[PDB]
Amino acid sequence: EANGKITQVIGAVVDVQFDGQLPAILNALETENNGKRLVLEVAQHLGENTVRTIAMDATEGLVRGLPVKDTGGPIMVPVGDATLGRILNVVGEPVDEGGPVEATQTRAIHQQAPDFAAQATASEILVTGIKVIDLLAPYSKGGKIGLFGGAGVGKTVLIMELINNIAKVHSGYSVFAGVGERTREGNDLYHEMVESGVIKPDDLSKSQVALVYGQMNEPPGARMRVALTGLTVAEQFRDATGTDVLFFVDNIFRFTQAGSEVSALLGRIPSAVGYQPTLATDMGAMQERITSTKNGSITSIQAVYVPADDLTDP
Amino acid sequence: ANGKITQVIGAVVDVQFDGQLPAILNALETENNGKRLVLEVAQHLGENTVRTIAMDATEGLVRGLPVKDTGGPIMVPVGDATLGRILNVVGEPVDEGGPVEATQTRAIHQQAPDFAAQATASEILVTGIKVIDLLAPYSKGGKIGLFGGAGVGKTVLIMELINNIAKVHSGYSVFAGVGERTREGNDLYHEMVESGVIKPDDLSKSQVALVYGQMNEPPGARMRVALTGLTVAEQFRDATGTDVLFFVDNIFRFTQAGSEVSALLGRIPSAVGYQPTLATDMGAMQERITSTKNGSITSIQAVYVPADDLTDPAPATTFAHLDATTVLSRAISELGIYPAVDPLDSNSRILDPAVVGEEHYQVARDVQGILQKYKSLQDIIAILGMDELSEEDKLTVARARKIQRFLSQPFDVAKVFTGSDGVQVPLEDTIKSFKAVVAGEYDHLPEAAFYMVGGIEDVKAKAQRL
Amino acid sequence: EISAILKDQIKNFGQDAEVAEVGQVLSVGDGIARVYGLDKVQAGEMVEFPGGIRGMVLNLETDNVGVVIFGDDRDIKEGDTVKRTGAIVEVPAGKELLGRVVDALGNPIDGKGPLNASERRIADVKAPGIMPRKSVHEPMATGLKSVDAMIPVGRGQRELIIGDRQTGKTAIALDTILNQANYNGREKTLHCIYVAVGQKRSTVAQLVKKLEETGAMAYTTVVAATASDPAPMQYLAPYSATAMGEYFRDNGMDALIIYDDLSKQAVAYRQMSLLLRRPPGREAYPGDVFYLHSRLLERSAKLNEANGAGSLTALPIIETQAGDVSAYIPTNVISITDGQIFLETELFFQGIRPAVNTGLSVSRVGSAAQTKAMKSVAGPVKLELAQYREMAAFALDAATQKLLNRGARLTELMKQPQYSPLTNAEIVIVIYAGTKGYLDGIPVRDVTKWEHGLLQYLRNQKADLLEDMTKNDRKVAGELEDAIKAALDGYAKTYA
Amino acid sequence: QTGKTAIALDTILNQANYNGREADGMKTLHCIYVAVGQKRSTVAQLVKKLEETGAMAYTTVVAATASDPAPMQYLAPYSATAMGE
Amino acid sequence: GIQAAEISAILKDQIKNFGQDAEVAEVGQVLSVGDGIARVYGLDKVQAGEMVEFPGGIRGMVLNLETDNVGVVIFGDDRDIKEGD
Amino acid sequence: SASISADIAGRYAQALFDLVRDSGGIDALSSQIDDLASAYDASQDLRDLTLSPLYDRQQQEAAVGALSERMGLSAELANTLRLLARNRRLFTLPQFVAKLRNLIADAKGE
Ligand SMILES: Nc1ncnc2c1ncn2[C@@H]1O[C@H](COP(=O)(O)OP(=O)(O)OP(=O)(O)O)[C@@H](O)[C@H]1O
Ligand SMILES: Nc1ncnc2c1ncn2[C@@H]1O[C@H](COP(=O)(O)OP(=O)(O)OP(=O)(O)O)[C@@H](O)[C@H]1O
Ligand SMILES: Nc1ncnc2c1ncn2[C@@H]1O[C@H](COP(=O)(O)OP(=O)(O)O)[C@@H](O)[C@H]1O
Ligand SMILES: [Mg+2]
Ligand SMILES: [Mg+2]
Ligand SMILES: [Mg+2]
Repeated sequence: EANGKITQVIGAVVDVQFDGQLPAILNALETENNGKRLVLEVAQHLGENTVRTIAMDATEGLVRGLPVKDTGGPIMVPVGDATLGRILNVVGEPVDEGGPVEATQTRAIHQQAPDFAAQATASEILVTGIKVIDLLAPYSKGGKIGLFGGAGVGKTVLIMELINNIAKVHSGYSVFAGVGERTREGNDLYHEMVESGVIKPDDLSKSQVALVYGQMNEPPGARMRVALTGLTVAEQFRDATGTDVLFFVDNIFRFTQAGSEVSALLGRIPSAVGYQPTLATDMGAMQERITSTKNGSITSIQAVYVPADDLTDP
Repeated sequence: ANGKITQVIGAVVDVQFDGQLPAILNALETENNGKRLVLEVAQHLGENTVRTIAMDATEGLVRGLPVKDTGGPIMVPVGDATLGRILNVVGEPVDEGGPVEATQTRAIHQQAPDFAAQATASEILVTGIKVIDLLAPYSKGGKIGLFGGAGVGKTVLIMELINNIAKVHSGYSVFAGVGERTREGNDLYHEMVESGVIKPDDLSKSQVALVYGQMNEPPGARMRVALTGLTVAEQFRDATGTDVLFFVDNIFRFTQAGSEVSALLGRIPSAVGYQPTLATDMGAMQERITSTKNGSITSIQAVYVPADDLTDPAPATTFAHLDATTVLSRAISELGIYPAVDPLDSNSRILDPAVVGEEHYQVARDVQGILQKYKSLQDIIAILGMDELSEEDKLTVARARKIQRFLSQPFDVAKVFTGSDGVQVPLEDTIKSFKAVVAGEYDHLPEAAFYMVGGIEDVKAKAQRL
Repeated sequence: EISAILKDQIKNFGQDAEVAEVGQVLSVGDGIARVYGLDKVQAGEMVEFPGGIRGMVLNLETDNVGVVIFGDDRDIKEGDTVKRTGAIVEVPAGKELLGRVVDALGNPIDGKGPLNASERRIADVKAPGIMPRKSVHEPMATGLKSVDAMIPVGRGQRELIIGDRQTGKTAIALDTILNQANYNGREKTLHCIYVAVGQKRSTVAQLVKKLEETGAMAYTTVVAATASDPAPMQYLAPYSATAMGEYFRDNGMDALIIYDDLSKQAVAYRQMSLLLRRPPGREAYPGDVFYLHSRLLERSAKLNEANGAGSLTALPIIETQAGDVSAYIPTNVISITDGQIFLETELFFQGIRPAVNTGLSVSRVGSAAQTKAMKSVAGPVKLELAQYREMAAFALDAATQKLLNRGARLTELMKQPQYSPLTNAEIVIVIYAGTKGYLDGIPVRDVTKWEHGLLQYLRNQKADLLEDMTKNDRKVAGELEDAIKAALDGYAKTYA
Repeated sequence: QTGKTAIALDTILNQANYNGREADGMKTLHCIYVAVGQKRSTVAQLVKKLEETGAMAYTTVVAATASDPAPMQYLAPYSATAMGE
Repeated sequence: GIQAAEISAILKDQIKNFGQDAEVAEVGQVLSVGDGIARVYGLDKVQAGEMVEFPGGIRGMVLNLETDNVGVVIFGDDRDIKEGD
Repeated sequence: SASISADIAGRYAQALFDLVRDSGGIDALSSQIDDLASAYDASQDLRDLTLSPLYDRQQQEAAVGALSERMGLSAELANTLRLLARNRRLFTLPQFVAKLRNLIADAKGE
């Protein structure tokens, strides 16, 4: 729509001023004249035609005066079968060094949860082919499953097999959102999936999973939005191809931590155990997009970390 | 002069005056709202502007609306005309009985009695409730506090006290509903009509005056209803030179309401988000609730305890204003023992051998002694059990558990839920009964015999029914 | 005066704004929009953003108006046009709402078209005062044996549903709604309002399906501000629903309102308060969190004949953490309502469903407002079941093994499936069976099978008897005794 | 209500024995009771107790009770300290 | 709030305008200093995180780029930095 | 509060007060403030210029210098108003006027 200029840079928070019509809150801004593509998500309208944004990458090197372009919408990432087998970030750039993600379409990572009438009046089991699960604690189609138990108890193998199995018995694909991925473990997860076949580096359409990473070394804003990114990729398979999709979120706790950090940085008075005042809406505006519509469903398995082993923690 | 509204934020309203400023505490009349809206001046902000607190809903106020200075603080009707009537915080009738045609109107703000005018009368007030009379007896024109967490029994207790004291009181009574249940107001109103303490046909014969600002009211109203009620009682204290009863359920709500406006008056918050004026706000109100050489006020104030935390600043600061404290306990109530009075956290400035007598005094200390000993054991009993106590501590446990139950008592006002006829035990009968149990004269009686009875004779009778 | 006027035309900026009825938006973020103008707007007046979204005038300040946005703030920008509506925040109300699913502002979301509301009502009205009311005396039958016998509820009462997550709080609310069909068909109705606050959308969709498939939806209004709706809408939902209930309350009719749940409403309001930078207190909730719920539940009441004899009954739901009923919000509500139904994970995790702790639960005004025939059996049940709860740490002499005998059997009678509320008449019959000994010979493991068989037997053979108990509302009469004697004797014979 | 005030009162009363014993040497001890934030009723009982005992003759009572302004209650202790110095 | 760079001495050079006076792009003047923090006017082109230099030779990192000032954290003893440096 | 307006006023008004004091202005400068204060008491004009939010700082920058007696303001008078506006605080105009007048009184006196 228009070109603005930088007025303030304080850590991961950047204020931008526009001479023209201001970008709505949640719009993606493109900071120009940098080595790497730097994106800014609008957070507030301060007045005096100035907005306050949160940065999706590091802000060292920015100068007051630098030009910024309004993309005209929230962050958009590539969606489609071309994402399967590939590794993506919050803003949809490839982080697997395998070149451009040449999809026909892109979609906004912010979106309203399914309409009331679009909801499914049914409660259906999502058969997994896994005996312990199906018999004793069956997965619900469109539901959320909390995956407890860290490393050494076959988590990664369970994730991979759920992928495989959903593809066999439902023709549905999967999406892994690594929220706060340790780079070491991101490298290993990638090669374990290639080794297990759920990823194929030759036939990208044969791949069954799209990976989205928000690495621990990225700023809070990115770690806060990655789940949405991965959620948006999965919505493509439910709505466009009527499939039953799998959406992995490792770890849901780090999703809340990022939110807490972003909220802290925007100067919002923190709540309960120092969590964001928007704790409930941050979690809820995201989780509600995971459901069974008339067209298909997104089922979600979520690694859950419990602070101080306290189940009553916010 | 007339002023104009510059700002409205909840119950806080700012008003600019072209000429003379209305002093702190003055009542202003907001024009053109449809219904009488009173604003009380809280402070002078400067630039000929004042901050005020509204006594009703501020919805519908518009910047620019005209405001009139009454030339004085909120004034309410007082005298024999208030008896049998129900008023709100700003003196308006809410009983649908027509206007209150008072010969006197009085400001709800007043100086607390002077040191030289203070009374030092120490005389017991017998309630007929065993725990209270024995361990922490009330004092005639003294200040009594009933502390309790949510649904532990504060209201039941205060109602029983009205039933046991206000009934058989010569003088007049004032009940002040502050931030509690309106339907409890409806029940109380119809209960008092039934018993005749209020009469709608002989409004002169009525013995009680009602003032209500319940939890449906906005903060300003709830923050002031207690002053309104206590102002009515001040008249009966002096202007007739008599004894007055003042009942308040729940004075906590006074402090809570003030906490709500303080957040909007621009005060920097104090502990747990409360107003920094918490102690002085309470003090300027509480110090009027007192006996003077002119007359006495016996106050019974129910005190809510946030999250059952007695160190919460509201309740913690209330203790300093009391002559007797009855602390209700959730752990006791859950054991089925009502009233749920903690016998070891309840105190009275009247429990002194020179005031209650050595027998009364000695029996109380003895009961508390054995209960405290039992308490110190309970921790060791929780894991290993009773079989690990000394043959002597087994004995204190036995008597203690019988004493715990003998402190319990069926109330008249609780018949509606218990199904047990209420009982009133005379203080003399309470001391004796408890002395006998302490001395071991009923070690042969089963525990169950002592639970939910009146005097000791009922215990033995029950021990026979079994 | 003299050296003037020339300043006007040289500047020629600001041709003519209309700032009495209109404003423009200085800034927006953290949920609140600050507006220049609106010089004649009222405190608590509804305004309209150029996007068609609604807002409430919260702060009237010297140079601006602070507005709470009923929608996503994403949709408002600096410089947007804002217009006053002249109306204090209000919603549609009336019988045209029954069967329909609406958002917090009263807008349809069911896809059955417009609401067609004739009357409208201010959402934040103060509760009726002392005089217009009178003590509750009409049953509000849940159809749950445990509740209707031991924790009886009355029309106009406020009864709390409290318990940890996954203890069956919502289920109690749903069975209560379904139960009313028995009475609403008669010619003393009970209209229902289910307020979803912060819940999952799927949960509410499944709810409406169930209401629809039972033909209970026809007398029910669903107000939905689910998890993805903005905090201000979740804050408002209950007040709006309450207004819809008041319509019935003030026209000699009766309404039931469920706030599922107030814990989440309170967190939504906390969110609004913290973003407004108001001073946080206990658990970071604003000093006026108590007041948030007090206004609301005080509007549930029983009106006297002079005001039509109508009522509004409230079932507020509260979620505790690991059974912490001393936390701030739970303690707030306990001191607002007229009693509580406590649910326990332990009971649930053991199969006692509904998971009602009859030991803790209370209902003062409701006891006196329960049916005579139920009154005749339920008193002893309460006492006995309690005494059994007092004993059962043993799980002996003679009569003590007898208490564990009845106890376990009576406990099995209090178990109940979902979506199967029972008429008062049926409930007395089954409770009478256990209290009088007619189960003592049965194996505890078969009491549920027995009860289910007994009930289908009564419905199919003795509708008339059931009808008479209902119609007459009687005690256990000598007539009803002889009739009960025959029903159970014959049934027992065919059962074994 | 553990007995804190009581220790201080009895302590004041106790000095009566030594007050007057000047030459014999066992020096006098004058008393100052500063009342801060209390009930006026409490202070009155106190003063009545001292008078009855005839201890008021050697005691100064500085009272800033619950209804007195915060700045008055803040100063009270320093004022009495000066009287002590 | 007032904000920095609204000071009597600083506002002179903004309105007066000397010869080649500007240099607000690559140079600045300390508005305020304390506790290892120097608020600096000017330096319009300095980058977030850039290491700048005080007249004493001391280094400092630009961590805060604000509308009318730069917040610099000092790698040294702040006694050697004063207003106007 | 409003007292906060004086803090800026004291500075902004002092900035120019110094330039005229040392270089040369006080005498003739008094008139500039006198005439300026006279135009500010055109209620309709004054308010519209100073207090209401008119969005564009550019729109209000030139407008300020223009509304003043294109005549009775020395270089500094034009420079100050613009800069004051540029900072989004030209609204504090009276707060500074009264301050400047006092500066003269101090420079005069007894
Ligand atoms: N003396 C008693 N005997 C038997 N039951 C009692 C007694 N007192 C209270 N209860 C029970 O405990 C509950 C609490 O009653 P009450 O209305 O006094 O609560 P409360 O804590 O006083 O409320 P509030 O905070 O409004 O003062 C009621 O359900 C009542 O049945
Ligand atoms: N040694 C004692 N023997 C008998 N009674 C005592 C003794 N000491 C104190 N008491 C009694 O304990 C009661 C409370 O003591 P005190 O007057 O010191 O209150 P306090 O501990 O200062 O608490 P508060 O701060 O609430 O006044 C008094 O009424 C007093 O009679
Ligand atoms: N009467 C009952 N019998 C069997 N299961 C029940 C009953 N009531 C509730 N449940 C179970 O409890 C679970 C949660 O119910 P819900 O009412 O949603 O509780 P909450 O509202 O506390 O989450 C459901 O899985 C349901 O099957
Ligand atoms: Mg009460
Ligand atoms: Mg629920
Ligand atoms: Mg003391």
